[PDB]
Amino acid sequence: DVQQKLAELERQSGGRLGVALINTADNSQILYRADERFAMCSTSKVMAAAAVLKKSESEPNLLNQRVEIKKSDLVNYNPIAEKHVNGTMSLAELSAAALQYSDNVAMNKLIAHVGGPASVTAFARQLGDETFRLDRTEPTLNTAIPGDPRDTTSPRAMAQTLRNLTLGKALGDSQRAQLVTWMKGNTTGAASIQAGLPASWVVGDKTGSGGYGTTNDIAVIWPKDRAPLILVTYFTQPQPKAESRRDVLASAAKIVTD
Ligand SMILES: O=CN1C[C@H](NOS(=O)(=O)O)CC[C@H]1C(=O)NNC(=O)C1CNC1
Repeated sequence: DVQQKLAELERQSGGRLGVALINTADNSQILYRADERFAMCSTSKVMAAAAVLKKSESEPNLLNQRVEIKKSDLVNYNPIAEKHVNGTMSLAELSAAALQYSDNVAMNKLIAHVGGPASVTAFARQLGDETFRLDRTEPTLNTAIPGDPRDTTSPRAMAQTLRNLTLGKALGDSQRAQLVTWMKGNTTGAASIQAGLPASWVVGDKTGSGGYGTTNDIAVIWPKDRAPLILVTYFTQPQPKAESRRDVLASAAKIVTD
């Protein structure tokens, strides 16, 4: 029944929908095109920030290390970094900016610190994720051309990895809580997965959008007096200049939580 609802939502939208939900109360999953590749876009910022968190486990004060911001660093979307031109920002400030305001400059500094996009992929292979891959920097990683395997993952792999990072033992206890704290304090996700959930629920999410009307959101949801949920909703359209469809993500969220 839930599978037929998710199918009808896709058919009526004319796009391609990717859903993976993990319920920790019974360890069950709800999957739709869960092994198909979808372009992550901005969502990829969770894996870049976590890579820096894992690095900081063995290097002392890393989130304190400062990084120079120049005007030539700036690209299409940098709401926080553009306030720091010819100043510095710590790796904590950049992590918080990438995750909570979706600053592409912050993400690029996080990518460059660990060694580049292939070095973020290497961090994903360390955790047991063999589908994730990062190839380019922001914003070119958002091109989301159908067929292109660059900067993609599957809904199943991301859901699994998100659980390991935010609830499981993939990072240290302090590092885990920090990511949770960052994702919970996001400002960008009110119209996406959150919109199809009850208002009172605590949510930590990372949104994303790009070419071909690609509309994305990955989330860990903590309902009061319940066990938490992990949800990945990835959507993409056939037309190159298609507008976003966040409402499809909210609708998919509702179908799978009630
Ligand atoms: O996916 C993440 N981002 C960063 C930014 N924030 O996305 S958000 O949707 O999570 O708020 C805006 C959309 C998207 C982005 O950078 N814009 N899209 C592009 O690919 C631009 C580069 N020329 C088109």
